[PDB]
Amino acid sequence: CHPRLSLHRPALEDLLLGSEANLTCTLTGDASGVTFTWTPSSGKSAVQGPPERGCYSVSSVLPGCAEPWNHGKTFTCTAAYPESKTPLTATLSKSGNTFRPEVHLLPPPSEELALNELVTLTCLARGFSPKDVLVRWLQGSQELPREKYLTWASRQEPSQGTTTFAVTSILRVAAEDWKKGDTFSCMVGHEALPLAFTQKTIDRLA
Amino acid sequence: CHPRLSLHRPALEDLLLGSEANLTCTLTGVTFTWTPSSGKSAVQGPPECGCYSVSSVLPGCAEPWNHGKTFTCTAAYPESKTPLTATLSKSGNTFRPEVHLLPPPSEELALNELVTLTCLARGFSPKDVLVRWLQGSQELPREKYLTWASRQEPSQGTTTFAVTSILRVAAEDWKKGDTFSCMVGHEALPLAFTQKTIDRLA
Amino acid sequence: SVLTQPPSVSGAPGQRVTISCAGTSSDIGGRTYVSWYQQLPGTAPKLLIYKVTIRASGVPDRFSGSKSGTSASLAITGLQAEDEADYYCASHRSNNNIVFGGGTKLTVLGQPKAAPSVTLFPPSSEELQANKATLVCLISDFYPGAVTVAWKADSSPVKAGVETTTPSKQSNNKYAASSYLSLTPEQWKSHRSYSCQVTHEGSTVEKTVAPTEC
Amino acid sequence: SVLTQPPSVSGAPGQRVTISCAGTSSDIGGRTYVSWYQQLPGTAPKLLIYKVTIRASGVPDRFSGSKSGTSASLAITGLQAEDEADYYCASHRSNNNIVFGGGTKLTVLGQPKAAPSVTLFPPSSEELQANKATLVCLISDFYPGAVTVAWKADSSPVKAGVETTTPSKQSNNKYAASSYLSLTPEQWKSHRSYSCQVTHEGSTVEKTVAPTEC
Amino acid sequence: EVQLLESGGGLVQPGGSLRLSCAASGFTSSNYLMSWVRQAPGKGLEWVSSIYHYGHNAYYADSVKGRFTISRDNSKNTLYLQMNSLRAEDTAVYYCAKVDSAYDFGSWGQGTLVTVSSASTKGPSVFPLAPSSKSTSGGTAALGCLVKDYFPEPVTVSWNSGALTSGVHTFPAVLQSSGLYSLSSVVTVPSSSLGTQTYICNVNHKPSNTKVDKKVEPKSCDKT
Amino acid sequence: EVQLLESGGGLVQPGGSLRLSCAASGFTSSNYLMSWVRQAPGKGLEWVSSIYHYGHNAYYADSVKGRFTISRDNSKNTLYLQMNSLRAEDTAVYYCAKVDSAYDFGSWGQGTLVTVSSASTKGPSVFPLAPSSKSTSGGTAALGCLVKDYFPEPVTVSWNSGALTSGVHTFPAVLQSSGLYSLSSVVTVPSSSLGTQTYICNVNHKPSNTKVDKKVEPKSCDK
Ligand SMILES: [Mg+2]
Ligand SMILES: [Mg+2]
Ligand SMILES: [Mg+2]
Repeated sequence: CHPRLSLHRPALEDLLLGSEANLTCTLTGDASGVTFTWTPSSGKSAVQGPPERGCYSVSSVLPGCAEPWNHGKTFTCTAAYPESKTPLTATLSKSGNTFRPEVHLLPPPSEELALNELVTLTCLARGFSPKDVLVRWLQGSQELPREKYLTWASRQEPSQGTTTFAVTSILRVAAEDWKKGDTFSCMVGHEALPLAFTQKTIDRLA
Repeated sequence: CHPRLSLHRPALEDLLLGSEANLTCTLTGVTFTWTPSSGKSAVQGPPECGCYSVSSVLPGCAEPWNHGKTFTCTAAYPESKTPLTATLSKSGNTFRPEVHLLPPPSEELALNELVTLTCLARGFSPKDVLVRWLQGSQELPREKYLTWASRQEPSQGTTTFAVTSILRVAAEDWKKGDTFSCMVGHEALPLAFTQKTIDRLA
Repeated sequence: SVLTQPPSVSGAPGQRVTISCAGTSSDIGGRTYVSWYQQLPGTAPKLLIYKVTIRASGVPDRFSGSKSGTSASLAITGLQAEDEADYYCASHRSNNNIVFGGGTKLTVLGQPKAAPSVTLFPPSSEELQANKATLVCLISDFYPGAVTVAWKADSSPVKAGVETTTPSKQSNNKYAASSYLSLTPEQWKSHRSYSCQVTHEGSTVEKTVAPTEC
Repeated sequence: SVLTQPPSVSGAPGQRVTISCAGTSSDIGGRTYVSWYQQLPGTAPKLLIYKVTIRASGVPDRFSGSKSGTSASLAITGLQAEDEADYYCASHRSNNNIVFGGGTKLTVLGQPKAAPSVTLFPPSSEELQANKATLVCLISDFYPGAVTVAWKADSSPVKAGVETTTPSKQSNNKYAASSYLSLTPEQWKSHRSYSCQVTHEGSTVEKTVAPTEC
Repeated sequence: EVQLLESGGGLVQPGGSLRLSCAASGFTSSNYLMSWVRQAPGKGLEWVSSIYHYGHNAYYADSVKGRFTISRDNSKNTLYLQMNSLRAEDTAVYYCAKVDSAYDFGSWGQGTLVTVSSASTKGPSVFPLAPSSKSTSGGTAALGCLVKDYFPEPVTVSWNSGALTSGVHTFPAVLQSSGLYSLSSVVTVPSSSLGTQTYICNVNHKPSNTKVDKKVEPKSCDKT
Repeated sequence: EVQLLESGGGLVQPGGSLRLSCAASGFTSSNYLMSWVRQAPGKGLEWVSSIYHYGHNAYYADSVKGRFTISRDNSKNTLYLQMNSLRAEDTAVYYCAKVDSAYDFGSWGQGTLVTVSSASTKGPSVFPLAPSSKSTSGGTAALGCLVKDYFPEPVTVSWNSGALTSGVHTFPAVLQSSGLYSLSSVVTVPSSSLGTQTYICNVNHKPSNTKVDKKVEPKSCDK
């Protein structure tokens, strides 16, 4: 089909921690006699990979893009491929019109509490302009592993005005633990937060 | 590309209303034949990755689907010599959804702008679920609320799914004491839908 | 239970009138799901007001609704004869019940007196051939809604076989009633005439039918 | 504020002893985030108990924790001289603080008298070459933790230029103390001997140094 | 336009059962809160049952709990009220109603009268009430129908299948000493038109499934 | 194994500022609730600051609010406490601690002593405390290092770069009338091995950047 090219942004995890972040480029839609070029960082070991699959695609990565990305500088990734004479162009920078997530941790409903088996904590992150968000959970000061909670994908909210996104996450915990007075937190990671993460902590006492 | 065939369920929307429902048969990659069709007139369309795709529907098969009868759709196509086969029936080991309508957080009420109502359907065995909202006795349009995709939840035991939905309303309407309802449509519900209704007075 | 409305309210033409609806914390109190209906005689109720204040399609702004705590009021200004009707308030209760008020009859004062139109029908050939006989006295377009019906055979009063309806409200605010004299064919034939006399506010309207005349 | 602990508890060997920790409804009351720390002298604190009841790894079952309303208590059975330490409770508080107790010094009674080991060093050649002179009297492995130090020049007592430490707890439950006598080189040289005398529970240990010996 | 047609009303013995239907059109009855509202003759409106949007989530007045059942067949787009263990105090007009945005009955049907009684169903005798022979050039003539000895209520009367309405007056029924009802329907028309114009009254007594048409001609003694 | 090394401690004048660092090893300090906890000499434990997982969401004791700032740097895996407008009451050993599951300090560093004082920093003079003359019997001999006239606390003494620990006793420092500390470290060793074995004390006074190695030989009158 019609050959297409797009750039993929760096990992929100890597950027929010403040460590080195990989910036990736891929070729969708022929043998890999391919040579990539990058604009903003000159002679910085732009690494390639094998041709992963239907029709093949060659992946190109570029390390240490964090400071320029967060500065807002624009990354161009021109890729030469044998099938054509002249190459394709793809542009990607850090998003504008940023909004901070509003984070709400909602207590378990009366219905579940009464049944006194498992009760459900609902984390709602809402009103944030770049779709990309991290959601993590604490019980006490212990971080729960990913496998112990369910997080939905960030989806666009209704508005005629500004384009915001919302995400939900659901942690199921023993009625016992909730009734002992244990704390439960959801931590929301986002580019627009001045302290990288926002934390909301709920207990039965409030 | 590899020749592959798959069946799709009937529209939950159609089945829960108690009306006629289309079972669809597609070759993602011609004439089809169906096992449970007893004079059911199958209908085809124009064939359109965009790499070799054809579709054929079978109407008025709501009764046998809900009975748990198995559907077979075999496709004779000119590329290969022998046909392909795909099996689909209504799912077993069903669990009814647990529905919860959670009130707006204290944070939003104080700001006296829009406030957020959160509907959680949880613990249901087939992924397929409808979520709809009332304000008062008025059903709100689809585009006035955000519903997430139905996702498998964690357990060592049984496979259950959860879905969330979020309706923004004026703090005014909430403080007038208006009712807000989330209605969850699901196959395992003996009354087709489950309704939960909330206001400032609870 | 039932929301408490006044069983009756009265008003002069062109005046402002109000109909109260006393409810509770579970219904009218801390909610806005109060509606008002108009019921004309022999017709289904019609929504006037919903959401306390909001006026249904076609309903003139003469009609207005309000709420204060656990009671609502329908208010009618420029009061007119054609506003004579039964008015019901309703509210959503916490049960997921819809609770109606007891209803209020709205009367409009100083409407002019109208004399009854009287039509007397003798027994049909068809009825006489079935060995029955009914005189039908039809009384319409009278105000106020009170009449006495006296029947006569020749000059002699008859009371036996008389069935008279209580007057009932017409579409035009005046009243209708009917009276029936059951006779045998033999009784019908063997008197010179029968009369239906309708007295309305001290004025009698007499209609007469004979078996012999046409 | 500070969670309220007794400044000290004491016990006989093999005894069960308890240390109480009185908090508020914002910390120990309603939650289970109460921790216990052992601090031996010199060393950093070590977690014994967390989550009210749970021993840290290595901690023997002799140590146990409990909660009742707004106060928690550590409990030690089979009390040993090894257990002599400061004990701090801590708790999470509603304001996202971690609040410590005042701390409790635990004493084990009936430990035997141990006589001080006294080592006396004369001024080094290196110090004398810098026009300075210090006699170092090192006192260790005594119990209980009380000594008096008297200094002598020949048979004459000396009080000037004496700096003695308060006795401090060693890792083995006995006590250490040092005493320093500042002299000038000229003072050191022009005396037949200097003595450090350590009196412990009415028994004196004397060490003597002379400028004209090894 | 939104339209609601109630049917099934009639006589039913005390303790008996009866199913009312409500044919909806110009809207989908599934997509709304739908209710039954009843009104005993002379007395007030009483909400009976509701069924919420799409599903079978129903609510009932405590006067009716355990006895009545609200249902909704989406393929016919009709609402139902199943009524069991019926009593004298269930005698009423039963309306179905579409609820709009605010628990407000925005659309009503014409109603169906359920009569709970030990008495027997009797169909009416229809007789023509013939117009006067009076010439009266330019004047009007009264003619009608006599709907005699029926039970229970109601009887409806149209003229020329609802084509004739100006001058039509159908009177409330008399309850006679026998326990049977009689009514009359009269129409005022021009005297000059009596020999030429055909006047047919169309009597429906649904409880007895009696549909009678009666032509009302002038008298055999009459010359135009 | 989890390890925390505090550094930055020393003398600071009242109103002055100091920065403490805390290097984490065998765990990622970002993935946990990390805290500073302080203890004034002779007195009790006081929680100072917490920084929650991943983000820069910090909490502070009211005794420290508007002055101290807890920082984290994930590239170095180190925790910081920026301390401003310092007072006599802030004199303490500052511990960094890793919180486990239940707001419990599971792993502690060795601690760093901040001294808030108008006084001046003075480096120690190290002198050998030579062993006794009798260097041939079944019995032992005491030798040591005198660490003389330093300020502020603390001084650490090791023998043979930590290799020698058996019979080592470093005495708590005397505070003298001059306001300067002195301490002594003594080691008991076999008498027979006095001429053969090398004994070197390694004196560190971090506040004055004074590191001294002093070899402790037998006396010139010894045979
Ligand atoms: Mg079936
Ligand atoms: Mg007579
Ligand atoms: Mg002297």
